[PDB]
Amino acid sequence: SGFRKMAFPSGKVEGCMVQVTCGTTTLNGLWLDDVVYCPRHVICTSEDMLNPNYEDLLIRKSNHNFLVQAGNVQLRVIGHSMQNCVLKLKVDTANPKTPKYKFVRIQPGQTFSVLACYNGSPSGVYQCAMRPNFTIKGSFLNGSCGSVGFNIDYDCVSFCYMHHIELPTGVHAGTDLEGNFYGPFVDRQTAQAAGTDTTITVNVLAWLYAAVINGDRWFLNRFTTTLNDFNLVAMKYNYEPLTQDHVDILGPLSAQTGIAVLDMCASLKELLQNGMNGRTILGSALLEDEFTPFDVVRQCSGVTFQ
Amino acid sequence: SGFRKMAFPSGKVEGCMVQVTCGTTTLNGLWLDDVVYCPRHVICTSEDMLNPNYEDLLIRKSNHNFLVQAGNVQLRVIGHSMQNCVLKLKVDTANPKTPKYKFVRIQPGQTFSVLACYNGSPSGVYQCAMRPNFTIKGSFLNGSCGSVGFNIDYDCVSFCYMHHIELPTGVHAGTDLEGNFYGPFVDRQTAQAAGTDTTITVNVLAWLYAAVINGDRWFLNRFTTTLNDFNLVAMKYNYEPLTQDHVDILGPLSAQTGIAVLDMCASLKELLQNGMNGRTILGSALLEDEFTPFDVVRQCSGVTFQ
Ligand SMILES: *C(=N)[C@H](C[C@@H]1CCNC1=O)NC(=O)[C@@H]1Cc2ccccc2CN1C(=O)[C@@H](NC(=O)C(F)(F)F)C(C)(C)C
Ligand SMILES: *C(=N)[C@H](C[C@@H]1CCNC1=O)NC(=O)[C@@H]1Cc2ccccc2CN1C(=O)[C@@H](NC(=O)C(F)(F)F)C(C)(C)C
Ligand code: NA
Ligand code: NA
Ligand code: NA
Ligand code: NA
Repeated sequence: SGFRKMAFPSGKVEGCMVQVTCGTTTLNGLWLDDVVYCPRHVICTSEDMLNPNYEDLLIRKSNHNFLVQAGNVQLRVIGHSMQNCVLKLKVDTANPKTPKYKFVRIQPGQTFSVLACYNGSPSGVYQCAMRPNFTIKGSFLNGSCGSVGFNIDYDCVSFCYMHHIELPTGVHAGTDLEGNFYGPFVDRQTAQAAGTDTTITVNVLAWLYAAVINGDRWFLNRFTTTLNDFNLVAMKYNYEPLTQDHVDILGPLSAQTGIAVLDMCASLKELLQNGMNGRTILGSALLEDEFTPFDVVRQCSGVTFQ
Repeated sequence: SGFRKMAFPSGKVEGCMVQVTCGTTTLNGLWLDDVVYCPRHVICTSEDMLNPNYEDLLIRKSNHNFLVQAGNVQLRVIGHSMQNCVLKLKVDTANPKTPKYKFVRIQPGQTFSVLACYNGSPSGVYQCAMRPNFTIKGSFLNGSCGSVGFNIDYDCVSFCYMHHIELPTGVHAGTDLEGNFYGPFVDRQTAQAAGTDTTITVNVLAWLYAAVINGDRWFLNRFTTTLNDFNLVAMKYNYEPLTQDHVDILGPLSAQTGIAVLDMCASLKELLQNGMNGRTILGSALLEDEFTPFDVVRQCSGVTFQ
């Protein structure tokens, strides 16, 4: 029993973290085989932040302008290239702790674990979702850039996020591991801001199912609803529309609990219209939307990783 | 910016986890140097659960009754002993990934990271507090016993919890790594239950300070209060009494924010009397009490571990 915001075990990623320095700027890199991945803004100077031309800044650098440290050991940079907003530093040594891994670009509403790091050293691990507005509500301080987000599947670390910037509302923006930003954000100093966000409906539904699995039914009702009629209410409360694909993904949880998806939608509708009335669900007084259907199955079934 | 329920990086503990089997019962063990620590109830049979005599059950076992597997590798048990409610299995091989470590018995109100494990394999990591009633609100399924809770300090893993039992309210009980239960719980099938719990006041105060550090002051007021008068209100809302020791521990956070501890207590009083009025603090509609003062400093300052 119990339901927690659960991160993946971080060890396979801890062994990949390094420190990268260029000029006066130090941040984190990811060391996989003989390449070190990091945000290209490490090559920026505080003077050319408004409109840096990165191709122009990088052609002026040599391999020896980059200091890469793994633990106490310096790694010698023997090659470098830019791919979108990430720099790839080829180093003389292949990481002996390189796990089986993939690079993945996730969709909004998907969750991942973040290993917050400073000066190449892990600080902590927590679970986040990619919001519909392509920000994440992380916890990141100066020096955290290059920290990565990831999922694990059996043996395989799927890296999906590298941290680059904090927006004025204090939420966070970054790239996939190929250096493409999520959302419309850029790695320059501009007036950019998080767009209006919405609640991830399919995830709230997954979490209502977790609550039932964990022996709590108080919020259920006898009604049902149509997808169309539910989406009319969703829209009204700033919830993402629920698609038939979402309904199908919620199938296994519907089946394990005996509650049809559209019946759970009716319960959610009533919760949005009436509130919780000072009651809680899985210890929360708010409707939680940073658990996916897969996250619920994983933690209510005890899937492990090898 | 940001504030998350942040666990310690789990890698140093992942490398210590093994699987222990005795009879038909399999659960997790902790492998440090040449000893494997696990719950002694692994030696129980489903018949003798109400009132097992463990000394009597254990004298009937031999080393070869215990199967210990690390990864794919079997470790041969060459000695065994019982220490309170944990079994110590001496094995032929010293764990080469043994970190620097300590065993610590924590006080209620302290937090730790839990590495949930099944069949010797880590499943996930999350943050918990030892409640005043000496339970933890974990997330644990069949097979999770032997999973450990820990803190990390620089290089040093301080193990503080090993999981043994789930109580009828779905909260969890276990031991320090020397096998002494927290609270009055026992490893037998009896009518035991969680006592009434209280809210960890010094932690709610720490988290109000985190919220201020992160740029939110809406809940502050101009008033102050006396410790005595605050504790009268605490008692009324089922909060733990605040001691002068708690006040002193909150010193660094008071100093960084410029809000005297007793002034923050006045704010907390008003929040208890008036509620939040549909507002949130650090994303929560409830007063959070599973961050310690040290947890707040750690995550608002970015301490790392080596
Ligand atoms: C990386 N170490 C750091 C992570 C930040 C610092 C505070 N919390 C975080 O998550 N990233 C930055 O400081 C980036 C780097 C950068 C590259 C190009 C142009 C400008 C910058 C400055 N950075 C910012 O995150 C700044 N925010 C923005 O520029 C904007 F809001 F996105 F527009 C700022 C946090 C104000 C320094
Ligand atoms: C360990 N693998 C398991 C962890 C449990 C299972 C479900 N969630 C958990 O956290 N521990 C047990 O099953 C223990 C073992 C045990 C030892 C001695 C006597 C009885 C037991 C049965 N266990 C329980 O946790 C049971 N609860 C209680 O006995 C009591 F509530 F504490 F009294 C029960 C969960 C009902 C199996
Ligand atoms: Na630079
Ligand atoms: Na319903
Ligand atoms: Na047994
Ligand atoms: Na005050």
